Amino acid sequence: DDGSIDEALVTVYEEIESADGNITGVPSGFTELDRMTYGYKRRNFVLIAARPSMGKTAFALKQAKNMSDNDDVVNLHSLEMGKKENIKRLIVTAGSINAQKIKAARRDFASEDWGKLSMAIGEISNSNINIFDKAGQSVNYIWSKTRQTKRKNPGKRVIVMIDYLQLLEPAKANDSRTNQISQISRDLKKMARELDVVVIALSQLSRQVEQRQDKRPMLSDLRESGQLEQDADIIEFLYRDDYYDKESESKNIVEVIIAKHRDGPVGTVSLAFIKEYGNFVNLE
Repeated sequence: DDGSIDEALVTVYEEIESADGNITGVPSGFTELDRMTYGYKRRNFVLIAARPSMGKTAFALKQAKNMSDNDDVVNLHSLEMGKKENIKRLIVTAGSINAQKIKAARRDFASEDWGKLSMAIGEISNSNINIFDKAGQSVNYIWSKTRQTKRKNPGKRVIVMIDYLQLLEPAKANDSRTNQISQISRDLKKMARELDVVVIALSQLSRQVEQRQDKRPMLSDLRESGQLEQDADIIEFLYRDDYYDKESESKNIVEVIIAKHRDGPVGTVSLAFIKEYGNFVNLE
């Protein structure tokens, strides 16, 4: 294994001729974000960070299903929620069913929504969404499962989604908190690279965001982590203006703020958020 660039040099040039304007990598399914990125690349470590109530989980699951629809394979590592809980959200979003009606009282509170439910259960059943809901998971643990998934899926690009990074078991229990998050971050990127997968980690943000006038997240908000902004190729913040100002002129808009982009443009992408369904609508 020398450092020969010859075979890489030809594949790069080949990809340039193939560059017709369509999405190369794995699509998020949000048109205008895929325009900026051209899809997630087999090596990418992407971070979705937001304060509570900005739509983070809904947004990640939306993506998960959108990628599943390209027939890519999604491994969701959900440390916060059980599979049951993830699956109900997936159903609610897919079939445009209401969460309270479904929550219980589906046996009565539901109309002719059963065609939707069976349509929705059909789609989730024939999807490439895996869920790993064990409360305690290290990157090592996730490494193991990603390979295991790779082996069981031939030519398929795997996407590793982590329901929130700061819940992961750090490698060294006695390390400082910052060092633990630093290690988790390095290892997640190494895993993305070494196994050749997209890693998508959800991340919380400092509550200090909210004792600012303008509560749009910035890169400095990733305080308690440090390493996190350095390792990620893509960092998408979510901000929902009408959580903060109740007569915002941006009612029901979630903006995806691309705060870091290694191989491309930064900027903001707005989406219409359908609260009741945990769905997102592309804007022009």
